[PDB]
Amino acid sequence: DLLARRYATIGPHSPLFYRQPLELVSGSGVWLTDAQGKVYLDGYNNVPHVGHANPAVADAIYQQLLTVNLHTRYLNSRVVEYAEALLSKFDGALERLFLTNSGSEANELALRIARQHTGNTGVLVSDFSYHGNTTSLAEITTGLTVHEPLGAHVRALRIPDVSGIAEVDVPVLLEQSLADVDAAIASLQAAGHGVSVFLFDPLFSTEGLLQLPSGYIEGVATRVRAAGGLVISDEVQSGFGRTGSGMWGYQMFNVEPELVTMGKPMGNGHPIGAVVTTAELLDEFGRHNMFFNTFAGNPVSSAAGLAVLRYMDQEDLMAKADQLGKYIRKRLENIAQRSGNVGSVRGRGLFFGIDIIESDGSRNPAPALTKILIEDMRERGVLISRVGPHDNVLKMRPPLVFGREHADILLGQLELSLASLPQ
Amino acid sequence: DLLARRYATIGPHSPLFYRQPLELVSGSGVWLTDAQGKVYLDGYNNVPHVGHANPAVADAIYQQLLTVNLHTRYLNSRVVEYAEALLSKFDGALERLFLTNSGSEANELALRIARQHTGNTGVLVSDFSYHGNTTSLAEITTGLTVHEPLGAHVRALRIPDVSGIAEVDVPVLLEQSLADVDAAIASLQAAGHGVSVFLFDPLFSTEGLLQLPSGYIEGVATRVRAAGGLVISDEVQSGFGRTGSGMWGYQMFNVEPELVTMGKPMGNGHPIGAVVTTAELLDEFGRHNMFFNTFAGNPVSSAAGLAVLRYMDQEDLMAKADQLGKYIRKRLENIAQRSGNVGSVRGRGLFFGIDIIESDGSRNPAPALTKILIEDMRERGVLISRVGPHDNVLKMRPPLVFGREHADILLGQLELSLASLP
Ligand SMILES: Cc1ncc(COP(=O)(O)O)c(/C=N/CCOP(=O)(O)O)c1O
Ligand SMILES: Cc1ncc(COP(=O)(O)O)c(/C=N/CCOP(=O)(O)O)c1O
Ligand code: NA
Ligand code: NA
Ligand code: NA
Repeated sequence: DLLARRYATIGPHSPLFYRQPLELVSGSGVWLTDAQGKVYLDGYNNVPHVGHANPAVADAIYQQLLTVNLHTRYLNSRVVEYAEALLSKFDGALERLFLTNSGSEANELALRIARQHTGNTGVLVSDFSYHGNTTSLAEITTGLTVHEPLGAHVRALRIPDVSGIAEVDVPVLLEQSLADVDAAIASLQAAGHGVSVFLFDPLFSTEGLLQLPSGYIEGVATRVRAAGGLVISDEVQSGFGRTGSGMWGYQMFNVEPELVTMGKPMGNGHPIGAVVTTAELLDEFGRHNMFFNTFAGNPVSSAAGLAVLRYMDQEDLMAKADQLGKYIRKRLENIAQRSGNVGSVRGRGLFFGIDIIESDGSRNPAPALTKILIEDMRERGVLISRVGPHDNVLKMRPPLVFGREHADILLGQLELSLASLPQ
Repeated sequence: DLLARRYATIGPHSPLFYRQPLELVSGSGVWLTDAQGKVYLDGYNNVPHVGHANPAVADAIYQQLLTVNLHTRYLNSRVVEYAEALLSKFDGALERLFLTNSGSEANELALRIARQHTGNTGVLVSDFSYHGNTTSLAEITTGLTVHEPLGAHVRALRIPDVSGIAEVDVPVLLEQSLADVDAAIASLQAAGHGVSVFLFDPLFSTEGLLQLPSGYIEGVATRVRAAGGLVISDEVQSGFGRTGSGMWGYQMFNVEPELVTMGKPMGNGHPIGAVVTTAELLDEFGRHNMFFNTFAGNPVSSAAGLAVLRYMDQEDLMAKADQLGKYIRKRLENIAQRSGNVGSVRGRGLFFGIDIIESDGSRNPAPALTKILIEDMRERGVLISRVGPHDNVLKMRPPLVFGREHADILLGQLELSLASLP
């Protein structure tokens, strides 16, 4: 009676995947086993960045739990070691760290640092995005339903997507998108909000995995900084080497953010987030606020984060993701060329997707067919999902220990699944 | 070079206790060891509710880490088991749960549920309180420095304290305090905010461990509910049996909150928080919001929380805290009677304090002497701290495994420490 018992305690609205919620009882690496003993390839979960049940992570956490686990008002070496290891993954002026317990807490603090620093309130976000679940983040949310109306201090941008657009038309797309940014900024200024931040997921995953014209992000940053604002890269989806080509998603662009936020993978499942920032921004915020987060930077959270970084580094996972990503993209392009139910190939590294469309010549988004594919792939023993404003972009985002053998299983099942659709 | 290295990464403002920061490298139960090998009694930390390095909590976390640790979009028994165990500690209409990763995330979500439900924004809080570190909580914060001005939607209340007041004057204190509440409410209504919530820590610990006249909390609840608002009991300090006499601090008062928040001890250090509420409030919020917290309710966090409740129940810690609390209170009263540097004895269960005052007959708060006593207690091998708007209320709040042998060591050193003052 597990579903009933859940509904009587945490309630029926807390989301569950699939028509029939799956009960997953164990995992190992990329493999998950449900309560009936069926085994699935995990094509979806990024939180277990270094695999389900990774024993190096388990051991590091357990050993620290046998030692001591206190807040950061007493000195302790584990937090300092972890901060050093994490900050060694950043360049330029990104050289200080605030630890938190979630991605929402990180984005909440980043927006607060920015609001205080800039003396402005205005927020630029995409028109189909999600950055967390606090009050301030609800007021800026466009990609999921919330009761709060969109804040008067918010402008939502239509982030440009070159996918399937003729290469001759990109310059007009870029020029128009940037004029839209100018208009947003001028609007926020006229209203008295000014510009505090541009906040974005570098993969634009919730948006449908957009491929941007070169110069868009750089152009936004320039305009935002001319308005006295800051740039925040939300790395919850693109971070920790997920893209292959760089540790952080913002590296796909010619931009250095003042603020970088993170959560998901960082502790393999342990509740940890962070805000990485400049010396000037951390120092200022600390002079103005007696800021403290009780659980942040505790030794056990730090042990978990350290073990994740150590494991990624020892197993060369980021470089592996880059090579495997390229292979997967070539296969997906073959799939797209031949399937009338596939539009464009999207993403990078081990965050990959395809938009699912009607085969009747309309190229219309086909959410229903997308659902069919998600459910059929589950039947075939692979967990995937979807994103995007039309609910038609398959989203594949496995643990970063997913290798070539796993990719061939997933892609072969995807092909067969596509071949089973009608018309 | 540990201090320097910390300052180069997480910076020099992140707070540290004591003139000379202590490096604590290990602990066991109520005992901590610093990098020089000096051993201290923990009289201060409530996060390790069931003791430093508790092996049942460590084992429950590890076994689940070796099993699976996914978000709640897949069914998993651990979260359901935990939710059942936690909700079994609540009566009346408190029968649903939202899990979070901290006490701030819980209070943030509680305010949000209340704002949406009530259609109001006004907040009543104490005038020297701290409920967390988000933007919305910064705007209501009175007991610590933040850059955000106190919100136009906030009214700060002087919570009444009967400590040292003649009994004959308590009813007048109560009456005036409640008129102050009426005035706050009418101001919020005139200004168009209305009343969304009254939010409080039942021990009023940050405020200096106030002893309230009976009927104040009941009276606030009545007035807030007549204005269409809700009551939130923040249990981060008073929860999980700390008070001895009840699982939750709000049980000290004749009040059933609509919202109860928690954090700190819940997972012995593991990052967990919660909002406990009614079926109607959870249902309404879920209909109106696609609310999801990625780490909340993961199997490992639920394993941790379960191990804490199981251990507390198995070792009878709440009932022990009630009996030991009575003994400590008697000892502290003997100490207060004898020392001209001690005013009132405060708190309940294993949250206890004393105000430290000048001995010159003025009874003026003495923050400098309080700091001397904290530093001297540290030299003698006991960790304590202080709270209150005058920074003069010693705060003792040990792991809930602290027993009588520990209380005698602490209280003996405190006596000797008080005897050393001018
Ligand atoms: C971009 C971005 N930024 C911030 C957050 C918030 O993190 P959280 O507080 O939930 O730890 C998410 C979450 N995303 C919740 C949905 O997770 P998924 O379906 O497995 O991708 C986020 O996607
Ligand atoms: C009443 C109350 N409500 C919420 C919070 C916030 O919890 P968090 O987000 O830091 O886990 C605190 C914390 N308080 C941080 C100070 O910790 P202490 O000195 O060891 O008592 C709180 O005191
Ligand atoms: Na760019
Ligand atoms: Na195609
Ligand atoms: Na009362």
